[PDB]
Amino acid sequence: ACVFACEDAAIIGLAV
Amino acid sequence: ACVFACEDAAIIGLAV
Amino acid sequence: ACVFACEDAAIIGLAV
Amino acid sequence: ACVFACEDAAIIGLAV
Amino acid sequence: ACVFACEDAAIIGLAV
Amino acid sequence: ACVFACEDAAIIGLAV
Repeated sequence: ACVFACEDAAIIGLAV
Repeated sequence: ACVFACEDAAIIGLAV
Repeated sequence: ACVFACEDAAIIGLAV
Repeated sequence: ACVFACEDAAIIGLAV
Repeated sequence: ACVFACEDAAIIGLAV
Repeated sequence: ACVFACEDAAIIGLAV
């Protein structure tokens, strides 16, 4: 998968 | 939203 | 093109 | 840049 | 969200 | 994998 820097405010790494 | 790294040149971050 | 961070395990930058 | 098809509901092409 | 044309062989639309 | 639409120019499909 890929990792993107997304929000949650709070920016983290998210694996998709 | 997420931050992507794309060239428009120059490579930059772009929210989505 | 955009740079993705994806799994190939090794995680590499992908020129898309 | 890449063209994404995302929801804004309306679905539009996004120039990223 | 966004819709991408991904595999499943069998190519369909996938909402992310 | 997924097909993305990006310009490299010319806009083309690219597997990932």
